[PDB]
Amino acid sequence: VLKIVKVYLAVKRRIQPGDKMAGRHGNKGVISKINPIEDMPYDENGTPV
Amino acid sequence: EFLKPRLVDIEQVSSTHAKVTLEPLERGFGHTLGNALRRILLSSMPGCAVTEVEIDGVLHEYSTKEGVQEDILEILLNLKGLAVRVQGKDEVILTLNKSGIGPVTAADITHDGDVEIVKPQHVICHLTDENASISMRIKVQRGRGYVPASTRIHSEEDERPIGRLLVDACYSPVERIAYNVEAARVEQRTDLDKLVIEMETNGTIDPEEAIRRAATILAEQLEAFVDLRD
Repeated sequence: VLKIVKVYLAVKRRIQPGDKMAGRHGNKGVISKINPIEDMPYDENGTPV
Repeated sequence: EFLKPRLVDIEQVSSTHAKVTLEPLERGFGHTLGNALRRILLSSMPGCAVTEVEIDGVLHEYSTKEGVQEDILEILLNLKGLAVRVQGKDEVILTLNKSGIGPVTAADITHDGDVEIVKPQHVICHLTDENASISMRIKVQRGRGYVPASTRIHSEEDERPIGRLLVDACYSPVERIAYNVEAARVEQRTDLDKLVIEMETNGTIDPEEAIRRAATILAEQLEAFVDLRD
């Protein structure tokens, strides 16, 4: 072999419905779907969850 | 019968916090109006946001630049939060040019007459090199909702220039909304309640204009049900 050219490609992978996202305790899950922020619940102060 | 709610004093808790009140609203209509307005505000408001950033020094998102404590990645991430309003032009190209050490902030951007920076003390980066120069050409345009910078790339099959960096544009002036319905006492009849909407927004939209635009969208949507074509 004469030369070796290595190319690095960067992909900005965003979370989306389906990715395996899990907590520390063994809590697991699959992202169900990205519902709009307004559809998410909110507390008395109005902060969405 | 019916009495229309009427806009009353719009106080400013801060430049970003505003409470708008509708006093003469009948029982049973408070939660309906509050929910509708909250959904419209978090869904359908127009807003100015950054899409393309053209930094002279770097060529792509993942390449660092000399004399900055922040990667170009955090440059884009902080420029995402740039609180800016435009009036006449739907698309503008702000120019940031600053040399010397110090924290390069939002106020350092060359502000035009059509562009107002409601957040001047917003830190963009930190130029730690005594003789380096940061030069950004920031494209800020009007839009709605949230457009990830992965849809316009398919519209032209990859950006022809290389120095332009695409940022997922969040055209959401408002980030927090709450509404409270309280038993109001007024000489008008005997059964009305007041609806108070507390709003945390980036300060790029007038609260009165925000409420008016939300009501306009609600009315335009209800137009179809008011008159059924079939």
